[PDB]
Amino acid sequence: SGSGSELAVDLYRNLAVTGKNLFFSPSSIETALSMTMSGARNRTERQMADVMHVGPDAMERHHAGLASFEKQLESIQKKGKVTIASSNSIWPQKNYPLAPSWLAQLKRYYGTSVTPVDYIHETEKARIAINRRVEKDTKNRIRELLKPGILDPLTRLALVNAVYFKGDWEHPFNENNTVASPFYIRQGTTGKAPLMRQSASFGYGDHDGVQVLELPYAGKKLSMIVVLPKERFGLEALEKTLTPKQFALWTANLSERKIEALLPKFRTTSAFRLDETLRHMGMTDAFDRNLADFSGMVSNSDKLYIGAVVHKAFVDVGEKGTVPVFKADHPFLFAIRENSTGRILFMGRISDP
Ligand SMILES: [Zn+2]
Ligand SMILES: [Zn+2]
Ligand SMILES: [Zn+2]
Ligand SMILES: [Zn+2]
Repeated sequence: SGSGSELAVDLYRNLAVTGKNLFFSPSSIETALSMTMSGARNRTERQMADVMHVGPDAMERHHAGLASFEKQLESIQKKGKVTIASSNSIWPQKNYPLAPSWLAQLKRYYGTSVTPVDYIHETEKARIAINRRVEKDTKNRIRELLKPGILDPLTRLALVNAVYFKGDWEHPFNENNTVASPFYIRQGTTGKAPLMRQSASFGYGDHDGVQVLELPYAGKKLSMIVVLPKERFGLEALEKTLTPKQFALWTANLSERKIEALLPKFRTTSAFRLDETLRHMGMTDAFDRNLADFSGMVSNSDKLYIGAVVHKAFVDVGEKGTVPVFKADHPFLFAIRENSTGRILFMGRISDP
């Protein structure tokens, strides 16, 4: 229940691996797929629409909603209390005439820069061109995103997106309260993480098998949602049951309450070639040269198909900012949510900080 939340949960369940951290942006993936879907036709388009849960007649509404979300993100970055270093771009093969209607559709709903590159003859300089745009967009935070081997002379279309995030809390942790503590990874394996501690008014929900804690970032326009299994190693069973409605229930029961919160500080990164994942989720024609219908992209019978989808996300969680116990010292799920729309900017899991 909520825009983009169904794709976010689907993505989460396809990307979470046991014993392994996770951090990704469902909204940036969705934006990249939606920019591409606007040029898809016939069965290619319907598969992508099904994957993103866009009902029929609802396509334009879907793009507009992502456009207005992007404007809300820009408005939040301007307050200076969070960092969202983002890059989201699409890279067609050079010298394929592109349809004006697609580019118009791209400018009115995304305002993105499409710079074609010659994969056939200049694969390596295409790799360098793509890596340099990402470095420029992310203020040098995401460097040499594409390694040699992703692109080849048979690539015709690449979706590249990356995001760096960190934010100031509304309620800062005092560093003098942070203590390196055991972090239980699995039954017989215990690690170490610095546990930040404070007692403050947080969004809080009690449920059958989890506690849920909402920690707002400064300004209260974004919030971190931490879903903490009550059983020490209960995350996996919880992820198995995870549905969009369940996640909506966890985020709809968040009234303010003073909570003694213990949250590890951590940095974590995920980098994904998402092609196979997206095939599993039902987006198959788009990656098949013999089947993809991207005729909405071209004006002169050229054949585009998705050859690579690359996503990298980085998060930094620390103390900086300005009763029940919530002690996140065992594997948990978390998400960063935009509070005006409810949209999920990031999801992740911490199994081994
Ligand atoms: Zn679904
Ligand atoms: Zn569904
Ligand atoms: Zn508060
Ligand atoms: Zn597979």
